Amino acid sequence: APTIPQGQGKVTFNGTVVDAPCSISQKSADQSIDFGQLSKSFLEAGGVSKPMDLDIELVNCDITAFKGGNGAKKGTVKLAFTGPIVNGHSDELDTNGGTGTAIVVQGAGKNVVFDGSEGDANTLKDGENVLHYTAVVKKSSAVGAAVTEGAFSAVANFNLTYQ
Amino acid sequence: APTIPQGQGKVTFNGTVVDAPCSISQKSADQSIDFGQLSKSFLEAGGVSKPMDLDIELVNCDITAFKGGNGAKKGTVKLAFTGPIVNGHSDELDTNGGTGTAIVVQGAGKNVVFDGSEGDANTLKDGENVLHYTAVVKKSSAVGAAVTEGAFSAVANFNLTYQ
Amino acid sequence: APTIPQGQGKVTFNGTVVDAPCSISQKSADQSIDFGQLSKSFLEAGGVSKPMDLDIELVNCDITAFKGGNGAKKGTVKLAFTGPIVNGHSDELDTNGGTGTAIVVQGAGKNVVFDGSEGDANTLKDGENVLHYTAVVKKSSAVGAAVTEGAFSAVANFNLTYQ
Amino acid sequence: APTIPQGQGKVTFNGTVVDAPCSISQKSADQSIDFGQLSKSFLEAGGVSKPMDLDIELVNCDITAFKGGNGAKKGTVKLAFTGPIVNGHSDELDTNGGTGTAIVVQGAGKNVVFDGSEGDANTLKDGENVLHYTAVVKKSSAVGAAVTEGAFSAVANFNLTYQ
Amino acid sequence: APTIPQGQGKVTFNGTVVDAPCSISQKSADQSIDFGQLSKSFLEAGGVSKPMDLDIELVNCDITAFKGGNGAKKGTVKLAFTGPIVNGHSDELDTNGGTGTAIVVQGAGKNVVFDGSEGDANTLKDGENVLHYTAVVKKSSAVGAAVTEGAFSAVANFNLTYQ
Amino acid sequence: APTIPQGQGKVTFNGTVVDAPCSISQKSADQSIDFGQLSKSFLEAGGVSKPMDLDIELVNCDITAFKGGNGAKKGTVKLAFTGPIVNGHSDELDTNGGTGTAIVVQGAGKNVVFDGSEGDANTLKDGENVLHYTAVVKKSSAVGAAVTEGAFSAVANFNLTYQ
Amino acid sequence: APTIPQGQGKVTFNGTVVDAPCSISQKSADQSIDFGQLSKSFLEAGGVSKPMDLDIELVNCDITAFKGGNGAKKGTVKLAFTGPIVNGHSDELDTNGGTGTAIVVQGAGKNVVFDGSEGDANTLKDGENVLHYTAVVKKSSAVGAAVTEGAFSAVANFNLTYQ
Repeated sequence: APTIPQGQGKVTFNGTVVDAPCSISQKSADQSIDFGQLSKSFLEAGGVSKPMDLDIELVNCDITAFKGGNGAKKGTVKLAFTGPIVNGHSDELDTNGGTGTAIVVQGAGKNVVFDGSEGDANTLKDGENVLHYTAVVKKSSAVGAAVTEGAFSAVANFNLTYQ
Repeated sequence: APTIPQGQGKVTFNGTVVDAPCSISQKSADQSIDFGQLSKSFLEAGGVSKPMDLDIELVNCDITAFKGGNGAKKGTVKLAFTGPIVNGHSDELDTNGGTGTAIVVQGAGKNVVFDGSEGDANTLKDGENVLHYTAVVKKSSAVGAAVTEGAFSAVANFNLTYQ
Repeated sequence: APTIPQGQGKVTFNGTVVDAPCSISQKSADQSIDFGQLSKSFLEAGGVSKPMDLDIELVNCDITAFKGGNGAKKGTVKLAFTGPIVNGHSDELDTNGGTGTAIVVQGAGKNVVFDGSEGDANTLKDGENVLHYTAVVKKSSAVGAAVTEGAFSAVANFNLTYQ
Repeated sequence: APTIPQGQGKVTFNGTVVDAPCSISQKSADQSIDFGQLSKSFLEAGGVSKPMDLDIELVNCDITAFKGGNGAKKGTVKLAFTGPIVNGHSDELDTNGGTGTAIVVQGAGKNVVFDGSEGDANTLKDGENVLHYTAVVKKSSAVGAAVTEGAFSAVANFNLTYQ
Repeated sequence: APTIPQGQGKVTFNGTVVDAPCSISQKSADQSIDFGQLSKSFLEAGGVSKPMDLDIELVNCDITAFKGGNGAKKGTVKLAFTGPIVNGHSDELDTNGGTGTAIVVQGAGKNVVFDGSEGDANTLKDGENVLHYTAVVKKSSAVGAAVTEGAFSAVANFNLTYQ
Repeated sequence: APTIPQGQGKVTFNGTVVDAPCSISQKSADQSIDFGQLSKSFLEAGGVSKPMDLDIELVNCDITAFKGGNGAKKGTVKLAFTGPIVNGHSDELDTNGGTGTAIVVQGAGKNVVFDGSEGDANTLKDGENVLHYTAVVKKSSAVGAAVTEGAFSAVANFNLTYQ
Repeated sequence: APTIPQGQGKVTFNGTVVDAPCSISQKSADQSIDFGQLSKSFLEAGGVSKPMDLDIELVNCDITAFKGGNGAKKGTVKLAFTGPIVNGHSDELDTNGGTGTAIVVQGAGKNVVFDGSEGDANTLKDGENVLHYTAVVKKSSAVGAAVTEGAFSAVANFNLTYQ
């Protein structure tokens, strides 16, 4: 007897909301970079890998009322990256592994620092926006650094503030 | 002594079968949507997030013999979504949280209702099929609704019938 | 010790085969059309966007033996499009969104219908072939239709038969 | 008084080791396949579900010294699957349930048999490897087999040997 | 048994609509410029690359009723470019990289500024229109700027308004 | 007579609280790593398994007021791992079993030591944080160490302090 | 009270390094080929599909010092493909499925063999390089081979060595 539906399914929903004037798509909120396979000799020669796109897209920004009512806050943003750093460099990410290598993220004519400090303010427009960042791998600048024929793995976190 | 296999492993299998003329891949049977991070101000301004794909793929439908022998049942389907709804709206999903926000799923020129009722019949073809649905987040239409700077979480269920 | 290959990689392969006399390249099997950004006023004035190419290339058809042994089946094909349609029009695709707009695909001196029915038979030759189709956006012919300043999204499916 | 650590935690570790020349990741050692929801009519028509990936990845194989010192054993492997089988077929897995259905796993141009016997030897390379297998569901080939509108459940085990 | 269509395929559709009097083809909405390979010495000598076409085509403008009913708004448009800029220059795009180079986009007898401000109003006609822009690479005007033998990468965004 | 509820259920709740500025999810507070099945020969050759993720996520950190009022304590943390160690190495976990193998956990450009001592201070940001750690298995560095074809099992504990 | 960052995000990094003189982009390290839908009759007639690009790009090769110090090793490479093969052919990939079909990859005036053996040495230059390979589908050369109207699926692996 008991009736059986010809197709049962379920969908769930998740998200969050902040006081920001602009929204952040999950696709950019988190992400991962793969540098594939690198030549030791190349890195040992002080070489550097090709830049990877760490671009961050901002959506539904409508910073009109925002930049108006908030006065000085005229539609700029900045990021504060945090992670293990190479001593005396800061802008050099101390990857997790048994290698003498490191990762450097760059923004415009500046470098990214992973010491939790904020970077330069970035002007943005109404509606949609995107920040452009590049990441490369090189032999660490640490003293006595040496490239080990192993795997790479590193994690960096950042906060975004609006002005 | 006792011999030891050089690699032992195990694989299990699960599934089910119904009287439907078409099969449903697990990948669509259940799923989850993440709206990432939203701007309060934007939602408070009555704004709405970008559409998310809740598409449902149907496989091995071969509705030939089906639509023939079953007469009036000429190869259409419909969904009956069920969940908490906002009063006097029904098509507005009453998310679980301390926020004045809600989720609306849309199908074609119509909206989805989560009151357990069936939607419009949808013509399908032989072999493979897919239904197209979109989901967005907005400030709830509830009286006195207000957007709280917190997290979002909601669950909706649906049945699928064949005609 | 353990030796490490100087470059490891992997390639996978996928596809399928049917009783058709001609093969179908993946590039045409599935595809997507982007109409960019449209003027509301223009659409509201009953205007229509520019035609997009939905051409379908068929390869390795060699319909010699085919059209011979299969008699009446003298090297023609037809498509059966399926999707949400505007009532009383059928040839008008009921896009998914909160807009009063729709999509119309056209073939030769005829229009495409998304009710799952087959279109006109199309003569083809030996070796290589291609069908030519155009798609445009317009204000829906639905009663009380009105263009909303939002996004567009629609999905249509079709089967191909050989005669 | 008594001091309280500001965050206490614990991590455990498990695994095993064999005389194999190559290691086996847990992720492949065990696993599970879900075929979602199937059409009875389709199965009753003698239809068959889509192939599921039962691929087995082997890591750190370095079969150099191995294939050398072990002579005839020139870097091949094979699997011996074990489970309930359909009589007179063997390569057909007798699922556990009140349905007239069964599961068939396939490897290359051959089928997998669950009678505890070993399959064909598979050449592998140094470093990393992976075997490719597919699984499908069909109406059992058993005499008088009939598809019951219920659930599916089956378990199969296998050993891996190196040559 | 189960019937198999001789060719199954799927096509999707995307786009959006705004209150603009004219439509914008996707082909211009987004795009990319490649300056190929440049001579360091040349750039170091203060040289400048050849102009690249960043032209923006507007379609279905029919600004008749528009320019009429909207009075002062007599069929002109302007762009507001946004991106990283070189200090004290603004019209000089601070590319992302370890080079002392920059990009300058020019329009008519004026230069483009990437500070989010709007440029000069541009008269347009009924039906079809196109704006003409050029882009060149030069050694940055930044203090102490120097050309590094590396790669170039930059992203700029803009909004379009109608008057 | 006696009435019977149509569904009785019960839910319990557990947890704890410390003076830490940040909270610790149970999911990270405790956890377990499985290295699956390893090759003896590989380990005997001095090989090492692939890195496993022992990442520790910290939530609701809001270290604003914290890092302020606590002066020198400017938002850093460190871990003190404790367990059986291999003599003269310390950073090598003396697993429990009849094998000549051991486990090494690594953090950034440093290794983890299980002698109860604290590791390097790790800068963290406001809101959410995560530490990245890797674990591998190798043939123990103990004198006369030899890999036995058996099972692996080890337990390590750690405390977390905030500065 | 507790402060909430206006946008939190996280990025991870992965990769590896080998003793190779040249680096390998992930995009080529792994990949997948789709042959779309094929005609049975065509394959049965001994026909063959169109060639697919399996090109492998090598980056940052700088084989100057390499080819010098390593003497005989004057800047050549070769691949060793491994997978299921058709008996007495080797260069014919025994796809996984219930079809009488197979895949053949070709390089220059030679064919690729999936028996784990190395192919011909390929001269490469300094900086950037790319190898060109084609893949096609045909009716298997196996005895009694016959094309089944089903799906295709195959996996092949290879190592890269430098001389």
